[PDB]
Amino acid sequence: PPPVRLFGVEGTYATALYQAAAKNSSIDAAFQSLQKVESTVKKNPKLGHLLLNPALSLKDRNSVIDAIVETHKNLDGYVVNLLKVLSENNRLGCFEKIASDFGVLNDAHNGLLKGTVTSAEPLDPKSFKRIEKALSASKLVGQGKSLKLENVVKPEIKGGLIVELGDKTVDLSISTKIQKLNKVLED
Amino acid sequence: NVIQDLYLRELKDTKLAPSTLQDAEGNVKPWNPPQKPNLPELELQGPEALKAYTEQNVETAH
Repeated sequence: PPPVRLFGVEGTYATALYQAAAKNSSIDAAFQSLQKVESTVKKNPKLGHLLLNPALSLKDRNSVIDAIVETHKNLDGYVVNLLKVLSENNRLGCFEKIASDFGVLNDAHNGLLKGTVTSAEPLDPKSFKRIEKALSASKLVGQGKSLKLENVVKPEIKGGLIVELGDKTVDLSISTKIQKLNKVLED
Repeated sequence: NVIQDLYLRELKDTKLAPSTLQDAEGNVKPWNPPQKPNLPELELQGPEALKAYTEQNVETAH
């Protein structure tokens, strides 16, 4: 079964798409074409991203597909069948959802892992690099995998850092420590 | 770290506030004496009672 499962509808579409292109052994091709069709959809904002509104016909939906494969003739072919499927199931409206989902699945296959270093305010680039080095070095990143570490700004977390990746976290923050500290002196 | 900061601040910068033993007294029940020995006083002294009793109830044993 394809590594990394995607629960629920729209990601069942992604799961299918990946495994279908995995047996064709043309996943990179799929990914590239998916980025391209998503991009030219996204870059056509009014009329063709804001006319993904759910109200179009069966026949009009088919013709939206025909315009999409008119827009560029470079598509994997599995993803040309996928366009048909989403139209046919008339769930075409969620288009980008499947795209994003295929992306999540894909870059897991590629090996890339994503992390997060939430903090109160943005932290140093020196800190970013030191943490990135450490985190990549650690056994947590198995290696043969990469870490796109993203600092995000969350004011709610007061100071510190929280490392997140692999649904495994180490939370050493002042807000979290303060919570536990306060609690212990209210006993 | 934060632990140290808290430790430092808490211990050093404030301690107990005032509180007097005298104020405590109001909120507790204070010792008071067990007044009175409570001496009982002799009753029925003398044959005054006896003469009265012999005479008063003459009801014989049956």
